[PDB]
Amino acid sequence: MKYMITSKGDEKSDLLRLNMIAGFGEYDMEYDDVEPEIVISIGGDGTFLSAFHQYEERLDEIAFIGIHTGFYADWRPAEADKLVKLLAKYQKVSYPLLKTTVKYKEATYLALNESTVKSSGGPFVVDVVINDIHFERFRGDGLCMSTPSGTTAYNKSLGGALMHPSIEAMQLTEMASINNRVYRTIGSPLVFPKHHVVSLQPVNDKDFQISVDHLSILHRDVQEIRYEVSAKKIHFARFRSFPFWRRVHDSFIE
Amino acid sequence: MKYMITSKGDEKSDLLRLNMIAGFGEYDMEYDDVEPEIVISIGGDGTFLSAFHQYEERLDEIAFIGIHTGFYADWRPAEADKLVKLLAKYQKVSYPLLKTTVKYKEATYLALNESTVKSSGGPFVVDVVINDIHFERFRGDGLCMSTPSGTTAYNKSLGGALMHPSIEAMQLTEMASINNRVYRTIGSPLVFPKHHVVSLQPVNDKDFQISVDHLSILHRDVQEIRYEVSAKKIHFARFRSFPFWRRVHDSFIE
Amino acid sequence: MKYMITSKGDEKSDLLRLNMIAGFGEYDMEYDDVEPEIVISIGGDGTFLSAFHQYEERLDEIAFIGIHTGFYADWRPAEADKLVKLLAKYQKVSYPLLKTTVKYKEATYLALNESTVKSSGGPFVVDVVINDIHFERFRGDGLCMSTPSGTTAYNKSLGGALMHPSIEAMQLTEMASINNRVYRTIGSPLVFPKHHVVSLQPVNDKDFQISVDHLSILHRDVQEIRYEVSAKKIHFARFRSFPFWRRVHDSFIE
Amino acid sequence: MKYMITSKGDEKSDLLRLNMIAGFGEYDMEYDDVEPEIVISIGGDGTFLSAFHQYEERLDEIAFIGIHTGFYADWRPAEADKLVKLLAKYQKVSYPLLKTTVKYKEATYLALNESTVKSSGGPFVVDVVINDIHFERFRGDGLCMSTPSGTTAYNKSLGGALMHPSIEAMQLTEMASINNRVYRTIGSPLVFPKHHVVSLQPVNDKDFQISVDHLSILHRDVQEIRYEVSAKKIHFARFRSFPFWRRVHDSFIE
Ligand SMILES: Nc1ncnc2c1ncn2[C@@H]1O[C@H](COCC#Cc2nc3c(N)ncnc3n2[C@@H]2O[C@H](CNC(=O)c3ccccc3C(=O)O)[C@@H](O)[C@H]2O)[C@@H](O)[C@H]1O
Ligand SMILES: Nc1ncnc2c1ncn2[C@@H]1O[C@H](COCC#Cc2nc3c(N)ncnc3n2[C@@H]2O[C@H](CNC(=O)c3ccccc3C(=O)O)[C@@H](O)[C@H]2O)[C@@H](O)[C@H]1O
Ligand SMILES: Nc1ncnc2c1ncn2[C@@H]1O[C@H](COCC#Cc2nc3c(N)ncnc3n2[C@@H]2O[C@H](CNC(=O)c3ccccc3C(=O)O)[C@@H](O)[C@H]2O)[C@@H](O)[C@H]1O
Ligand SMILES: Nc1ncnc2c1ncn2[C@@H]1O[C@H](COCC#Cc2nc3c(N)ncnc3n2[C@@H]2O[C@H](CNC(=O)c3ccccc3C(=O)O)[C@@H](O)[C@H]2O)[C@@H](O)[C@H]1O
Repeated sequence: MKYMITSKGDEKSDLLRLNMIAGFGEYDMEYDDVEPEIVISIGGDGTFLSAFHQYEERLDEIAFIGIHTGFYADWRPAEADKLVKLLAKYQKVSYPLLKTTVKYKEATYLALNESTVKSSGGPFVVDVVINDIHFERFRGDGLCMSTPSGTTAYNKSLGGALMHPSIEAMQLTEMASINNRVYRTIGSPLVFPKHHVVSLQPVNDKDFQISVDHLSILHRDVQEIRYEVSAKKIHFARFRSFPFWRRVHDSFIE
Repeated sequence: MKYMITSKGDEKSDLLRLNMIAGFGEYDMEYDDVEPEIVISIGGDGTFLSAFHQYEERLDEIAFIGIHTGFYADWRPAEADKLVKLLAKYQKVSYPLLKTTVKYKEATYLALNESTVKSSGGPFVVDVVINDIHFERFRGDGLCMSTPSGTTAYNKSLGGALMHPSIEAMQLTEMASINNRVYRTIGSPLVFPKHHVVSLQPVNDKDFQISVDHLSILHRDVQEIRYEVSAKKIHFARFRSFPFWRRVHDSFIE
Repeated sequence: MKYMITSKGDEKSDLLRLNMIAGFGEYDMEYDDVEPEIVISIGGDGTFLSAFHQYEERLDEIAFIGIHTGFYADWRPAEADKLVKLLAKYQKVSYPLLKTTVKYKEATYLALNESTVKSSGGPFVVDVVINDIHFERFRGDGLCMSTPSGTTAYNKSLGGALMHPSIEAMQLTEMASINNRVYRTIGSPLVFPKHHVVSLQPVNDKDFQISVDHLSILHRDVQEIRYEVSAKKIHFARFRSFPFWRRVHDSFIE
Repeated sequence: MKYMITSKGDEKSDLLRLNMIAGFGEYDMEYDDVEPEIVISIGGDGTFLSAFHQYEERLDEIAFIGIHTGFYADWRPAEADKLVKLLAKYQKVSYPLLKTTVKYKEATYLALNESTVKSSGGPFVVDVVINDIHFERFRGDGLCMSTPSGTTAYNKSLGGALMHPSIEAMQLTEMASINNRVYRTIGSPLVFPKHHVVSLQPVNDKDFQISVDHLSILHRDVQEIRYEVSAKKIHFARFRSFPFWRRVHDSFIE
């Protein structure tokens, strides 16, 4: 098949990439970083994140594989040759994604971990509207909308719940909300199903720091930020069983 | 249709029940508390909880309606006559339920809010096993497994996330877990999809205080406590739009 | 000096106790468990807790030393002989204590870690009164009032802050408080200085499960539970520097 | 006495200021905003914060009074005339302050609420050193060191404990710390007594966003940030009893 390999950039990842390419040359495998059918990421979760966004316009035609030299990298470097033979002769598991829409022309972004909004300096104030219904006025440091696979990332440090990636949903968590006689927020994290639209609408300041996974851009003259579960999904190539809860156990428990 | 009405027991609920029965007598409505097709609960969430368990063996043939004199009671007392006329001439919305299985003969319970486990005196210690995989050893005050509609109840006070009832899932939260050099738990709440089985297995003490909604019984010589999303669902009769997030807003925000 | 040694009860602690007694026989040391001036605890924090309560009526005349075979046990077993020689030929550091007063005859208890109140079955409801001022009505699972040295124990798992033992204060934390349209608590932990009196007063149910360190007794017909920083302090014998924050680091960080 | 009045700037505060000045003209009161002995702040907590920093070099010779048109403003506007007569013919209560020292020439700042450190873009990473002892390596969004009176502000939203202002201490809370297999922080808030020095030392990035109450400046080429309880205190003029816990009750409970 058409494949490609991205590298973290250090010595260990660059050379593991060159050796896997050599082993692929002994099979009917064709290296192509323009229309690959397999995208292999060698490095960390940040490296895998970059590979996903590099090919986010052909997600429905690509299967991702991660090698940590990680959550999205569930393959050890010493198992590379077995991964070569396994890939040459698999099942695809799909994780949900988050669609972020920023209105001012409209701009849309796709997220594998989460998308967060913070102030451009000063207090962060937005009205939270759930399906055209005003739910709360948030005043604090920011908000974070996470995918299921992203719940073990930023969402976890903010007190969010960890949810299995088979659940097509998104989770919204708060960043240091003020709560007194005049300001009131739900405080608890919120989990939204598909087709539920969460709209963040500015009150006074219209400039916000908007992040999508590892990217963070200052957005000027913002009118609306819409969050919803994307119809697009990321596809993983799975050769062996590695349950999500076991991956959670190995990363945080023991 | 065959209907029945349960009452909180105070003067306001008992008399609202008698007046609704009188109005039902002016239509083709038959009072029957043995095989009712409509169960009307008048009181609070605890009153509705008792009505659900009173007819938990005929859930697939009953539509519940709540009147608060509440979360499950989404009808004001002054709207009773309109509810009578509306019911006489609706759509059914279904919420997921939690199945609790206690092994020692096996005992099974059905939950609308949550099921919790605490110690029978002393430290509460159980091994948490997710799909036959040992995830953690919990040592603390207890654990709480909540339905989606139950996430705004006990689950919320324990730091759990609020999730929409259209998501067929269950959420597990901790009660004062100890975490030091020797004891380690995930800390974050966990959200499980259907067909995922969470098994709590004792370590030394085998007596536990097990709750199912408002009931709490001491269980002796416990070998296993299994949690899973039930295949059974509770059915509500809906006459007007009242979104779950608006019900959340009115109960906690304003 | 007059000394005594208490043991955890296992083989390792019983024999380390007998060997230290033998080494003490080579100095001007007199074993006496009635009027000891040095109390050596060999085991864990629970063992040290029992030694403190065993001699809580002569605290101002006793210096405690802990050996973990721990927080209050800051001596390794292999350093026992050096501890014998050091003790034979020190500085005393003092930690604050918590006074608990239960009115119904009045009963008073002294705490090194904390004192907690829970319900005797059903919801736990008390009015919280701070210096004769009604601060809140607590409805939930319980409350915990911790000493400074106790903040790394139960208080920590409840979300309480860790505070240095040189601060003469007490910290109150919540256990799963309900907060909605009708019930409201502060949520945050509260730190009280000396001479501040925190009074918990029942509303309807008068039976409570009251704990003091490792002891837990059901108290019937309770009228008031008063918390205040005790004028009595526990005295430690210190031979080397071991800062509290380093003890915190070694127990939770690395 | 020599007095001065600062105003929020809106119509209600500007005119209440002019009327109080007129009433002061009927007594032996001299307006002086260079060497005032009484500083009256009319507005909100942010207005009072500006008055404190306006005269932070003569704190030991000034008594502050707050009027909310608040926590530091504990006087209603309708009680202004009584405040004029009361002031003409009081007791001083003192609150502790936080000293922040930034090394690169050395720069020192005084805080009434708190001082926070965040990254200049990217991850915030500092080593936390308590009394020349490495306690942890913090990686996350930031850290917050609060005074006692500041614990009800930013510290509260970050999960910090509320402590009485008579306790000469400072409290450190985390902002979204990452905790996994490689990163580990204490998580709990830390309360430090006087003479304890908390040093934050950079790891790689040396630019930080440092805040002191309402001011926030980007600091370049930072080598150390030292936190300690200041020897300086702010002095309030008190005419009637208004306990701190009652002020907490009125602001968050009812
Ligand atoms: N305050 C916060 N606390 C926790 N996480 C935060 C966060 N602020 C952003 N993030 C996160 O940063 C990610 C970008 O990096 C790649 C990744 C990944 C990543 N995905 C996951 C995942 N699905 N599940 C579990 N771990 C993950 N990781 C692990 O995240 C760590 C990487 N991050 C940081 O160390 C980091 C921490 C704090 C601040 C900045 C960074 C930073 O580097 O930017 C690595 O160990 C990865 O293996 C963003 O997507 C935010 O989720
Ligand atoms: N520590 C805890 N903190 C918060 N909740 C706790 C909890 N311990 C159990 N629960 C809960 O008690 C429920 C039994 O009661 C009927 C109900 C209901 C109920 N359902 C819901 C719901 N789906 N969503 C939102 N609110 C709900 N409510 C509201 O819950 C309040 C009732 N409870 C208590 O006041 C209460 C609080 C503390 C302790 C005991 C009780 C008690 O009464 O037993 C009422 O306002 C209801 O309207 C159990 O199912 C546990 O969920
Ligand atoms: N839900 C809770 N979560 C955390 N702690 C809780 C707690 N419920 C009570 N406690 C606590 O139990 C203590 C009685 O035990 C001796 C001690 C001690 C003890 N002091 C301290 C301390 N100053 N600083 C740091 N660690 C300490 N320890 C360490 O506490 C662990 C002992 N406890 C348990 O394992 C335990 C955990 C959960 C439930 C029950 C027990 C139990 O055994 O009763 C051991 O590792 C000790 O070294 C009570 O004083 C409550 O503070
Ligand atoms: N994420 C956070 N969550 C909570 N607080 C935060 C915070 N980030 C900074 N702060 C805080 O902002 C303060 C500057 O403002 C004057 C004051 C004061 C102030 N002192 C206190 C106090 N001792 N006790 C109780 N309330 C206080 N207040 C009340 O704080 C509210 C003012 N603040 C904001 O609304 C605000 C909220 C979020 C974000 C920005 C702002 C902002 O305006 O900058 C007003 O109601 C005041 O009455 C800084 O000192 C940070 O403590």
